[PDB]
Amino acid sequence: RQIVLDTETTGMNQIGAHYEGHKIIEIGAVEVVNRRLTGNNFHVYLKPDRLVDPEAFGVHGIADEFLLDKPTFAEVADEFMDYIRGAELVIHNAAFDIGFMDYEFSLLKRDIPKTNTFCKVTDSLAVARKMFPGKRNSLDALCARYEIDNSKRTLHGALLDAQILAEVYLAMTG
Ligand SMILES: Cc1cn([C@H]2C[C@H](O)[C@@H](COP(=O)(O)O)O2)c(=O)[nH]c1=O
Ligand SMILES: [Mn+2]
Ligand SMILES: [Mn+2]
Repeated sequence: RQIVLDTETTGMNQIGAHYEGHKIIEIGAVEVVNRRLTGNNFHVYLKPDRLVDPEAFGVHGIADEFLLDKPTFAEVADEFMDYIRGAELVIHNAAFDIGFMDYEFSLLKRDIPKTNTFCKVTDSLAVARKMFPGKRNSLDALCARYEIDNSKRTLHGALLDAQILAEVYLAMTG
């Protein structure tokens, strides 16, 4: 199975570990088998117990109030692991999301191993940069390059972004 994944967070750090002190607020993952979307996805919004930084809010528009009644990462971790285990994770700038995932997994104090020990990790941004050296390779740039619709992406969304990346990646490898 190939799982195309994306996450939205409360923000990120420009110095040191990018995830330190921040939290995942949305996880969006799409399943692809034999180069075909199966339709069986994973999508959750999470309660961070901290505020979303202004910069981050300017990107996804997810309000603090909307997350108050959501599950915590700890409450979705088991099913999340059951969903991704053994698959090839396809993520645009993989180190970003994997960093947050391993960070959140570590806070659970359950001795959960690193994601890349039970999942194969493919950085689709590295793949794109290799195929299109010297060109723009943001997800939006790739959407234009492969004629994928991102008109509903004024504000980024984890599932929205994962779905778009799935289409882009299938075309890139098609
Ligand atoms: C693009 C961008 C993302 N981020 C963080 C917070 C977002 O929820 C997360 C999602 O990035 P994404 O929409 O590119 O997948 O990255 C920032 O802090 N500042 C930015 O300028
Ligand atoms: Mn992303
Ligand atoms: Mn996103």
